[PDB]
Amino acid sequence: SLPVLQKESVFQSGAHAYRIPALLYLPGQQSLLAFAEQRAAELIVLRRGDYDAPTHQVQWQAQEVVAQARLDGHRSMNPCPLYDAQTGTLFLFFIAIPGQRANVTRLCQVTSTDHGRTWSSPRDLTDAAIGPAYREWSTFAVGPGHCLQLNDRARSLVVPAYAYRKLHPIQRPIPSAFCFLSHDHGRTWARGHFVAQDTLECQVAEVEEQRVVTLNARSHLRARVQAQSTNDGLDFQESQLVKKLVEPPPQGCQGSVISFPSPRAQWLLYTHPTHSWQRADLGAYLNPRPPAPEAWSEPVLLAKGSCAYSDLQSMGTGPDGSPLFGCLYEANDYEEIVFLMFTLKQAFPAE
Ligand SMILES: CC(=O)N[C@H]1[C@H](OC[C@H](O)CO)OC(C(=O)O)=C[C@@H]1O
Repeated sequence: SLPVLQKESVFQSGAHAYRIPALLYLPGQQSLLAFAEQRAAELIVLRRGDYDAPTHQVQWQAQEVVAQARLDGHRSMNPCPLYDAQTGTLFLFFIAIPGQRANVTRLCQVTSTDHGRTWSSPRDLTDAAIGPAYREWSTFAVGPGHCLQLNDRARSLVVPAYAYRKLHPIQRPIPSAFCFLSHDHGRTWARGHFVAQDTLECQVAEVEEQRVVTLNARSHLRARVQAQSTNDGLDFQESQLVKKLVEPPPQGCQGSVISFPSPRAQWLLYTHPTHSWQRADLGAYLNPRPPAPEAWSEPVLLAKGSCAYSDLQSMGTGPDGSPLFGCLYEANDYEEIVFLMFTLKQAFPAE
């Protein structure tokens, strides 16, 4: 497999089990925040990591529970972090469900002004963000994984998500991805329009001039579903299967996507299991002509063996001068969450 700068297990089964990773890079801090669900999802835990380039290593600090990220009598899950470059405020969106076909799922948000050391009490955004549609869903979720902040005038916040809709009384709820939008730095929220039928966990990234929001979602088909928004996430008109991006047997697996400075304005990177018959062999895919579906490359092998959920983060310029990437993924039959750090040069030397 591909040689990288670092490969370290940052979460592993012990008194508890860990799943559903989310990674967040803090530019001016040369630091990363690794989030995960702590299952008996009971709570959300976090680990802070400081990146030292000279040693090509991130040093991770002790694991700590995000105390405020919970609603009394509910389980917290799907950590979705975001760093506001405008205010220097950290956001952590998550889902809260009763300790135990009516919708009882809640959308929550906690914030930190000291880079994740301490958090505010949670804000239940459910009613104001979803409105009437709430009763038309069996449940919903955000992410999991890092969110997006657009470089539009308002520096809008974009939270990838999906909802199980009760479209027909005799049919089971059908999932459709969409984005929650805020144009006032998280004070108020709006529900964006749904992308095609049968789309689940997704992530968004912004490319390029025309501003385009690309959405990459998990589907129940043999390939990923990709959608494009030309109006900052409100509408995802274009939508199609991406045959080159395979989805494993059961009902696919969650994957991650980010944008990053092109060596030549931006390219896309995507990670997801590459075996067509199982969740194994984490692969990295490059799209040098985003968001063109046929431009997705062949996958490069990042990790052999059992691999599931993942999350990416652009970490700036790497030691070899090329784009540096951080990746957090579930491995070994969910026995752990591994942190992988590598550059574009290491993974796609021909590009
Ligand atoms: C909120 C929640 O339970 N998330 C689940 C997610 O659910 C997908 C879909 O909703 C199923 O119908 O899938 C998986 C999974 O390993 O496949 C792990 C997450 O923890």
